[PDB]
Amino acid sequence: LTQPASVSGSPGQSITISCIGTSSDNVSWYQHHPGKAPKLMIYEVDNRPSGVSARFSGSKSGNTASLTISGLQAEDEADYYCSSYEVFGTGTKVTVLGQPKAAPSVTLFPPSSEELQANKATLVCLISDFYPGAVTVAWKADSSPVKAGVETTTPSKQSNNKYAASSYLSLTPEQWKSHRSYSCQVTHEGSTVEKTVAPT
Amino acid sequence: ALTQPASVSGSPGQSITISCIGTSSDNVSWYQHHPGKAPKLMIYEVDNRPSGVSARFSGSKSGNTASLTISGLQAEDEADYYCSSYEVFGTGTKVTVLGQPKAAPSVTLFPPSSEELQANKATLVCLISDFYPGAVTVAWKADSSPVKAGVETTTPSKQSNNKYAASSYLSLTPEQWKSHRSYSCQVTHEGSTVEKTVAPT
Amino acid sequence: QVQLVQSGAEVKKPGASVKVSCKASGYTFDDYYMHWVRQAPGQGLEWMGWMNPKTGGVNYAQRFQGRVTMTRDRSIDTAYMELNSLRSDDTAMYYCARDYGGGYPLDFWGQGTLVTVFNQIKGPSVFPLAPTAALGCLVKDYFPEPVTVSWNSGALTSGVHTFPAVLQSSGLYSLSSVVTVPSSSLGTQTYICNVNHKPSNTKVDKKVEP
Amino acid sequence: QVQLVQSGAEVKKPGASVKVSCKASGYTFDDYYMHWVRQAPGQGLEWMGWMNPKTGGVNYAQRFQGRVTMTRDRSIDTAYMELNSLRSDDTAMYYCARDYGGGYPLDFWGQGTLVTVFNQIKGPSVFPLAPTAALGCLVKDYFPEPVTVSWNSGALTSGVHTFPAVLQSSGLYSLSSVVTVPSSSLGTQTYICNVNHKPSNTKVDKKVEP
Repeated sequence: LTQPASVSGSPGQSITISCIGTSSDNVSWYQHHPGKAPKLMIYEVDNRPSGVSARFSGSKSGNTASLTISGLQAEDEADYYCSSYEVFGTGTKVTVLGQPKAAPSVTLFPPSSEELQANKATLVCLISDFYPGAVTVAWKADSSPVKAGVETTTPSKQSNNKYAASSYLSLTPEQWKSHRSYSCQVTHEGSTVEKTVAPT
Repeated sequence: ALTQPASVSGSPGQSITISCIGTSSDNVSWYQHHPGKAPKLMIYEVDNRPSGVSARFSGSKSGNTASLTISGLQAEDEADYYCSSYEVFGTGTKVTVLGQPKAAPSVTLFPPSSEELQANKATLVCLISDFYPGAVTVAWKADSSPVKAGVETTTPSKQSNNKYAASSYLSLTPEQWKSHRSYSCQVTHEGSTVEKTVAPT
Repeated sequence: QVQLVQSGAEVKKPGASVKVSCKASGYTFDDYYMHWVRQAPGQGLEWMGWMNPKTGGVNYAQRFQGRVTMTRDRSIDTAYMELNSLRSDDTAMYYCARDYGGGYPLDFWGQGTLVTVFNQIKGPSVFPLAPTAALGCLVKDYFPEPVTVSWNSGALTSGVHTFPAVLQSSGLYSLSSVVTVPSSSLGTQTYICNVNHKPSNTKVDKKVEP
Repeated sequence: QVQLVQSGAEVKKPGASVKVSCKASGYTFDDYYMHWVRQAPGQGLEWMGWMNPKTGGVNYAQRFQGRVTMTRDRSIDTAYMELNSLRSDDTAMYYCARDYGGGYPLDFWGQGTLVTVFNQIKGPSVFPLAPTAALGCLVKDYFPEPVTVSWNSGALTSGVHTFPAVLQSSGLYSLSSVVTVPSSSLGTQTYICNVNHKPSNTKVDKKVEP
């Protein structure tokens, strides 16, 4: 089956998902939020399971089935697969655009006492629960920006449709105790959040 | 810790300047590094120029911050530029020159080899090279109907000739290789599409 | 309420076997088929097969026949999916969903199990790429980086382009190197590609001919 | 004309030693210092040290002392740089560069060499993360994916978030897993993280305490 790679819209855009190459009758749709098993959305062509929203409605045009969502709610974003008999579609990356922005949460850990007992010192700066997935991480040692030995992962989806990312700073034990504080600054949609730790 | 901008963009005659924050007075050196070849010094101390270097490159210091001014961005002067105050260098700046001659891609397609077919495996290799800029779309078709599963395309990367190359692989079982009539690799680049078709001869 | 509880996440070496449980509650386990559907590492869903719990008969997809063993234990109302000799492609999410009849309203999908098949140190499977013309070699299914390619023991260095490797879905790497030679020397001089993969201590030579 | 030619590119196993040659031409090899500089994978230039060729005196960076030894052979006007116990970080571009007089004006850089250090199977280093309060465990420098972290042998499942791993410049993976617990049980109940890395066959239990 042939499906669009991704569709884009906003709350109220009401994008319709195409399903090309399907035979007559017996067409089903599935909504798959990452981290949980997919749920049935359309029984056959236009039918709906009990307990599902009437906002999801299906239709058929003889050779191509389609799914219409009356309003793109902030909850309803996932990969959608239409299945004819025992084969599904390519998978539609249905993304939203009008969603409220969520400020990130930053937690910073100084290098552990055990790690320092092995000539290793790493700072772990964990970022979570931010939308959309685009954050800039900058490390500062007593105000001086530091770039050597910084590894920040690309943001990834969580189980609650928000994003998470982790930033690490590899340091020697000598330069950890020399400075008075190390700071993890993360900027998200123009608003920056900052956490600092010290050798204590 | 000498701080440099992550990247700078321009065009012929743009005359962009590279900033070197945090440098001390005097003894500021600039190096131009084309990847794959050794970096070459451009500025000795703030503003001095080695013999044989272009006057197009000139350095300056605005009190505490060093800078590298280029009079006109030639389509050749693309490289990573580092500033060193004594032994430690800067972050490095990705200089990118724009309006560079666009080049049509060259595509070669190989059918699954006889040895690989005798291993119940079938791979089609679509190798693309010598195109500028590095923005291409690779589509696999089987008898005119596109195929998406079992396709892995690498991102375009710089070559030794400042052009871009990418490679695409289609994985199939032997049965579907022989059953179909022809598999084709179609790569689109700046509004023009180039196609290469192979078949089970 | 109808629930389908699956086993825990499992990590297996290549070649090992994995059995995934799917215990059904809240409905008559005999009256509905049990399908098994993958998710692939970042790709779309992929149907494996279905099993009749009432009769024991099974139906598999063409690409999984001879590899997946679907069986059920009706005493405790559970369905099992067994994958034999896991390859690097087999790392995916596995779901069990119930169905009935010729139609496919897969109502409940359980929870899912993450089967991860870690990549192993594997040498490349060098193949020839038969053909101003261009011939080369295919460097397939090697892990990890890097691989060194030379032609004619380094005697040939003109018009050689070794493309960067591609990271496939399996997590392995595939690379290709080609050489451009005049079309008049195909039947005169041979061509040998030497591929080195030090991590697996693999050194292989292949002859490329039209 | 002044020319500096370096050795060929080499790929090495971790723990091995690599010696990069640097032959000087067009000038008196004794009258100028020979510095050695890295480039790192995707990172910036890094100063390793310098060696006086006339006398043999060597100065090394504080991060390379005890690992790097720079010798020279005045009979053929060549310099050498050797790295012992290569780590996964050591894959980089190594340049030999000539110093014009004292201080630090650099003149020539030769060509550079690629010393690739491939990744091997390594067990993770698990360290605690001391502290409504949040505490976790750091899983650093393991290869390859995946790792499995369970708190209190699977008894603690609430408030557990294991962030996805990060591919470091060396090529190894690092991961973190934190749990959220009431602040009134910090000095009350132990929190143990059970880390499993089946590829390296490594099972480690670590105690997280303030």
